[PDB]
Amino acid sequence: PLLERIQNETAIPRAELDKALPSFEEREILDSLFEDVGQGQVSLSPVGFLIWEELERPTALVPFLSRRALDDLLKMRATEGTAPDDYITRVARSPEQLAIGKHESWSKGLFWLKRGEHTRDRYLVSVEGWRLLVWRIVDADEYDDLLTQNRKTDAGARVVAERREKYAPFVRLELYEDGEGW
Amino acid sequence: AVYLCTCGTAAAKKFFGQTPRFDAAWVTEHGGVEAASKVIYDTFRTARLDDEVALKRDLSAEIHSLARMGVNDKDTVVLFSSETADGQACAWAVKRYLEQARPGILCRIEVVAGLQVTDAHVFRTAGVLNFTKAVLHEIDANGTGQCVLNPTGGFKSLVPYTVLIGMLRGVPAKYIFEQSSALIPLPMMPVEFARSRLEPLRPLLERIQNETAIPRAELDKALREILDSLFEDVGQGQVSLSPVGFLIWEELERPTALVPFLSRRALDDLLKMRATEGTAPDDYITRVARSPEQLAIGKHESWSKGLFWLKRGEHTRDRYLVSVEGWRLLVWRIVDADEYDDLLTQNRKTDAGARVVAERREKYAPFVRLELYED
Amino acid sequence: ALNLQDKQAIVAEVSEVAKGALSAVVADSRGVTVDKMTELRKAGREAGVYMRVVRNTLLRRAVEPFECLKDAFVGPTLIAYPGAAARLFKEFAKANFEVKAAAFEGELIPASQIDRLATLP
Amino acid sequence: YVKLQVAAGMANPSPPVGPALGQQGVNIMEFCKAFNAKTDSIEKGLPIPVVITVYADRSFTFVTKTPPAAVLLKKAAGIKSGSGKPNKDKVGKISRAQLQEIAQTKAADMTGADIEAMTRSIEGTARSMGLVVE
Amino acid sequence: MKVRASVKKLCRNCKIVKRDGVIRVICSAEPKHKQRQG
RNA sequence: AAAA
RNA sequence: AGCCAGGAUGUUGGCUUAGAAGCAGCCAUCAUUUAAAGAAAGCGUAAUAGCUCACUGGUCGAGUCGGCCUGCGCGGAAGAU
Ligand SMILES: [Mg+2]
Ligand SMILES: [Zn+2]
Repeated sequence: PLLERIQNETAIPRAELDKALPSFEEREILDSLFEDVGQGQVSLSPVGFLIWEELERPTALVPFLSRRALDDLLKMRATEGTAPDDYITRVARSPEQLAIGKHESWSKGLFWLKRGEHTRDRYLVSVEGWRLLVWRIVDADEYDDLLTQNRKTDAGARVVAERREKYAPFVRLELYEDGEGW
Repeated sequence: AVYLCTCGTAAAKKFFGQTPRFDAAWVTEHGGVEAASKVIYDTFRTARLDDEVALKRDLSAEIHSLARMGVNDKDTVVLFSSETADGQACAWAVKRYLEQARPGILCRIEVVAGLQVTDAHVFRTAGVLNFTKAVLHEIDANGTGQCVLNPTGGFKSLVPYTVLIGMLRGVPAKYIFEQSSALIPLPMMPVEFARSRLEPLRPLLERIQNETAIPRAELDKALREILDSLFEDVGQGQVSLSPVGFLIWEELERPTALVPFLSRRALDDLLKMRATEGTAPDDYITRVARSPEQLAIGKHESWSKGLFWLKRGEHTRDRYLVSVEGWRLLVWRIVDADEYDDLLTQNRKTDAGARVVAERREKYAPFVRLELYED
Repeated sequence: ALNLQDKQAIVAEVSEVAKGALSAVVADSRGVTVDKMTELRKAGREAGVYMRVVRNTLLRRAVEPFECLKDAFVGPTLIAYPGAAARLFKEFAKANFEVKAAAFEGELIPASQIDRLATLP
Repeated sequence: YVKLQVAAGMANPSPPVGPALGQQGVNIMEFCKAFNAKTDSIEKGLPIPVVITVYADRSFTFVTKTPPAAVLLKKAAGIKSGSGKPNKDKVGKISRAQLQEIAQTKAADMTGADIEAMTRSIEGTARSMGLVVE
Repeated sequence: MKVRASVKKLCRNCKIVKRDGVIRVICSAEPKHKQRQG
């Protein structure tokens, strides 16, 4: 979490970093990677940028799931398998793919992604900072209804109204299902 | 301090271009390793340690680097001389000069068996392995916080396996070119052994760790030529761990940090406790996960299948049901006292951990990593 | 520091000890650390040898059958309160500190002639 | 000329003792083996204080002492750590015999002339750590 | 040297001296403590 | 010590 | 006032901390041998170490210490023919 922040946001406070490494030995070993940037902050030293740009794939946006999306994704696993997981990561990786998917835009910065004709799934996502927040994941039938509601009244404002009661907090799209450990 | 100086035959530089070149024959003809040491020691017996010009022209690489690292009276220097005769002759020459210029010093020579560079199969199999044992012996007999690897003398092929030791254990390495005048503490990129590649071998080493020997063919059948160096043939049809293997076994045994995960039942339960207890549980689990000492302290009653309870402390509104897989700290349930009591009430009669893992796929999995963007 | 009452208390107590004692030895204790004095304190209690350090002005007030011993008080002063005290001082002083005078039979004993009390059974 | 409180037999070349002797020059593994061989008889898990005496020839001798009173008081009360705020938070209870038991062993390292004086030092030690006497 | 209207002893080693009708402070241990009234 |  | 010497033991008080050992922070601040020696006033150390003060014993042989009220002065105080 800290390195991804440092890669996108230039620097982080040291106090946040100190909390991440409780053991004294850990800080002693990893002292070379970080570098003080001023104003009580640290940043990746050029040694660190080499290691991080080696053990982590490039990205443009880090996906996140709301609670309602998480249930939506789990229930769809019986039909689409792992396809929703791959399409979300691919969209978050390449802004070119994200620009293609936008089909209908709601209010307050929410827009719908459809992977194309002949498919069933559809996603309701929005972009905050560098995080790709995912609000809902619906099928072909429900998607028409959600367009009908927004057709009459504002539906984007309705969803953002229920933000702290149904959707947040957003977990990160890292799962673990099989029994295996590296 | 202790200086683990690799020794190279730059001491006998004065015999450069003269008709019998300084080779193992030349040491042999003049009488032998001890006899040849005096001849070599004569050529630079006079030069000082504070004189810059003699450091860069009239002394070996070990003497120049040691004088630059600041060798004092209260010191201990080790010379990993080569197996070849010309290597050992210079070793007995450097020691005499070092014990002369800095009286009260303790220099001892290790003869790394089979460190010759005229044969490949030996060097790959007995050279680096023996050199890996000798260095790893001295570091473990003087603590990582006091050894300074000195990979300037010797062949250019030992240097990879001196610095790599320094990176893994932690000791630094200091190098200095002949014409330069600045000690260079070489960068130490944090490295370790690939856990993913080495994980399948864990049961294999388990046999050796217990019965101390395994027949060779069964080892070969069980298991990619890099893994071969991990194993040394004892010689009676069995195989035991090579010195590299002991590093790997300890690496695969040392506790590490852990990243928490939450089952779908924990995430439903954490949130309803957040409103009443702030964000205390979020920090505690992360604090415990990233600290092995904290984790081992808090193990309450231990259940079957590797489950064990944790609790914030006396008179708290949460107790966790966690277990470990790989580098992940799986969290199964997060319950208050009354639910906690009834579970232990039930577990008195029959087994408990079996019933939880039985419904892993239907109820708990998938485990989602603990990163939250509440806003 | 010390008021008249506290000094009066000192004078009486050392006078009472000097009254009920048998022999006295006066020694120098300048330049000896506390730890070596701690050893003497344990040694003095084991052999029943009272030991104290007092002001020479306070000492001379209280000490008046030790008047022949009230003749050399100039410099640091230590006092101890038969036999085996001069024996203890001689061993420590040789191995470490010096002796000045000794008292016995209401008579002075010179520093060189304390061999008598250091040898008596 | 260093004073340490190394463990009963866990005399590792580890940083707790390792770098300390290095500045003098004595062999680290030599002292570790020598210390353990005589402290095997000591009860398990005790920071027995040892005073090291190093010479110019890079030789050394050492003398071991009785375990610290705070350690003895911690095990007597059955605890592991003392009071965070001694004389404010109370974290144990020991009888006067337990004071006598600790005083007697530490009498080899005490300075009082009587068991009562040695105990009072231990009594003062107990108050300073929050361990009340019961 | 500090030139102030109010001159004071900054530590234990400061000394107050009057020289030719001027109150001065001289410190044997700290040159930063030297001040002169003016 | 830029093929010890 | 100056000059000589001592300035210790439980103990590295407990908590915290990788280290916290008088001297980063918190709590307590007892006890012993004491002529006297703070669970330490200052410096120092990565932490130890080391230095000094408080305190006391010697040498010296007449005064000495800080507050209060009050008279007169001192600095603060640089300008243009
Ligand atoms: Mg005026
Ligand atoms: Zn000053």
